[PDB]
Amino acid sequence: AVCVYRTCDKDCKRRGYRSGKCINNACKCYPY
Repeated sequence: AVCVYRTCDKDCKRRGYRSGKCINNACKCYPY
């Protein structure tokens, strides 16, 4: 499988963070 922006974004959003981004094969979260 590969890094899913929508899955990582939704998860991150519901993980107590503002949103997440997948770049360079690495999904970095972003809190409020």
